[PDB]
Amino acid sequence: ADLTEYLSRHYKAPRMVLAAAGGLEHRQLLDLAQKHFSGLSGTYDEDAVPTLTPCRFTGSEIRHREDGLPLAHVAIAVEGPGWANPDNV
Amino acid sequence: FLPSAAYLTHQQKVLQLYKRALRHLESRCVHRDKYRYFACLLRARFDEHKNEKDMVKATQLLREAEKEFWHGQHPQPYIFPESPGGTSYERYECYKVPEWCLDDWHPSEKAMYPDYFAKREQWKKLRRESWEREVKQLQEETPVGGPRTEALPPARKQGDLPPLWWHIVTRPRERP
Amino acid sequence: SFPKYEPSRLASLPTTLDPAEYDISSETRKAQAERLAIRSRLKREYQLQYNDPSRRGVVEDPALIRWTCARSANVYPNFRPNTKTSLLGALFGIGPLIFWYYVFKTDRDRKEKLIQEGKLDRTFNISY
Amino acid sequence: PTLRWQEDPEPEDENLYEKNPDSHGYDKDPAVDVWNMRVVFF
Amino acid sequence: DAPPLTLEGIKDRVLYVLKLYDKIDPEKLSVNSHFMKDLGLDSLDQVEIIMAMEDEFGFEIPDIDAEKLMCPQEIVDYIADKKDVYE
Repeated sequence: ADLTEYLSRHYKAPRMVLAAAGGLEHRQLLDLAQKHFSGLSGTYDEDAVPTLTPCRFTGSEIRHREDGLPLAHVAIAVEGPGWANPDNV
Repeated sequence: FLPSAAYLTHQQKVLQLYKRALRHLESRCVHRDKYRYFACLLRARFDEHKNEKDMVKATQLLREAEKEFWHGQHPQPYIFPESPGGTSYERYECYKVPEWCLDDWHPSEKAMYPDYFAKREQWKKLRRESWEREVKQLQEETPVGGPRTEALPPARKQGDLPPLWWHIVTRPRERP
Repeated sequence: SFPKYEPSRLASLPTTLDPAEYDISSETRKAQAERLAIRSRLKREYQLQYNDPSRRGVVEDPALIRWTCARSANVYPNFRPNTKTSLLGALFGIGPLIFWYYVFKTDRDRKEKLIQEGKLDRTFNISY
Repeated sequence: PTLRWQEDPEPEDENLYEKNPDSHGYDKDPAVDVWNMRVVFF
Repeated sequence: DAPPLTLEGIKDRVLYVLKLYDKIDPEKLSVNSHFMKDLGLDSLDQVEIIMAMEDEFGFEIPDIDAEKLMCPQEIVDYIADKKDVYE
């Protein structure tokens, strides 16, 4: 049931992207996409649209002490830049 | 939160936002023709991306639309004088006497109005005539154990009146 | 384009910018479906007991009766005197009483001292 | 399988009207009704 | 305060202010003819029509009832329910 609801809720046509690269023609891929992927989906079930709410970079620490290991792993991270800004560059 | 549907759809929600923004622009804008100009500008803003079906981008735009509505709404909306909050809002609810009463009168004062009480007697006989069998059987046969809606079906079966009509047919005139 | 409209204890948050009415899950619509089922059954029994011509008294609303017995006399069971209950009790009862006691002793001692001076403005002060 | 009782759902909520439409507030005997209105309103 | 109302007079007024609005045709505009199905104009201008009737007759109609007018005869039904337009 839950896998059914997940499949119906997310694997939907306006959020999926058929990408191809290599020795092929955009004519031919448009043709084959029209022959196969047409009539896939496009309408949500009960108007249950998922949406990205923004998230909160809290800033904190967790240490998992386990001395029966030969090496120690450390990660330290700071704020997110996102995607759009040239701060990414 | 509505009688028939369990919830309002997104097209319905976009439509109610449209009617609210248009109403408050009426309230904002005097002289009525510059109102007409700004209303078609608003309709143009809804024409800018009307033909897109990215439902998640649609609800993103709907959230920003609610923000831009609340930014520039009007303090006292021009509401009509029968609306909720209006100038009347059941003004004459004073003069709206229910019709289960009027029969606790005196037989002299009842004999002052003959024909209306004779026709009221045959109305009441119409009520008690087809109250039990047809109405109660259509409400205990055609619904499910859980009713799951509130619109009741009409009496398409054979004969008399559609079920449970007394306090809905017999409401007052709203201006006596 | 807005300061995003913080709510308060009074300024209620309207249904537009919830934004919980956007990330609709399965149990949200299941809850709205069952909630409409509840309102449907209650209006069904209400309209059944509301359009009866044999009906004489009131429709005998059970939930108002239930809330009346809740607010009136089902306060006291249950109740245990806790830290919060007792401290707020001894504050709200004895506090303002002892406050008014101090202010009345203050004004009465000032008045008795001033009339024991001999110079109260009793130029004529008959109706005591 | 459980009743705990034997009495009727009581009573019929008899409003004093619809049987003596000229009556005053109390019981249906129409002579003493006039006597009561007499004795208080004199 | 004496407005007189009747059936066919208000049917005339509703039909008249639908005829005055421009982007419909005055040819095939029956008393009971649809809005979306046959004239073909969309939902948004339909609610602008509902706005016109509200701005003419002096009372708002609700959004619960705004879904379901769809032709001028059903509009005259709902307004005659509002003002109790019978003798």
